[PDB]
Amino acid sequence: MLLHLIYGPTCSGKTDMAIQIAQETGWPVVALDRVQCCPQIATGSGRPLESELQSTRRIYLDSRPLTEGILDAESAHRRLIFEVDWRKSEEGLILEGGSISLLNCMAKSPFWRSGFQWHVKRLRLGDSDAFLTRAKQRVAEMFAIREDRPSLLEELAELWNYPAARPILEDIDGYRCAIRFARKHDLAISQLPNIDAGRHVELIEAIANEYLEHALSQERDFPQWP
Repeated sequence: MLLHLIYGPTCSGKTDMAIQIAQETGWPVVALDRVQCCPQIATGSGRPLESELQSTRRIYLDSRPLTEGILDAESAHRRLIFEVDWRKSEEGLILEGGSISLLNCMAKSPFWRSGFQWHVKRLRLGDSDAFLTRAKQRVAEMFAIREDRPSLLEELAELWNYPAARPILEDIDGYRCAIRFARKHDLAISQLPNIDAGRHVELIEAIANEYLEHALSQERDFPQWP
């Protein structure tokens, strides 16, 4: 059984790749991503729309209440193992994502060293400049209003009533920014939605940069693959 593995920084179009290979192939893509295991921040954590899914399968290491904490590294890993393991008689899987801690566990761990073949594919952050162009567009998306999906701001809105959420939202990329930036300009999170079109662009531009930095750490902390 084949592990097509795809990883890299935060906006390298990994997902869409996986969706393609998943389409041509009929495989499920497992998501290598702690944060995205919290469907109450679907959008903000970067889960694709169900319509962007193209009828393929995307599998999450688990699914849990923001307030139960972001799934810690180790479990994700044991979880991974299992999700891969009980499918071992299918043809291949895709494994796709950007969790640093998850890939290092892969790298160090004995499970993965045997039993399968690989088709690893690693994307690298290219120029800063063109990353922010991408990131900006991508955030704009997450800010788009829509019948199917809450937006980034709204996930934060709703979720900002329950107080145990707040130190976790402060910890997760994009959200940190959203808070720090309302606390900057003295609005309440609940209001971020109606941020007139001027301050909109900074707040976009801001996240864009928050990601940029992340990208940048993913870069210096990924492992490279055997």
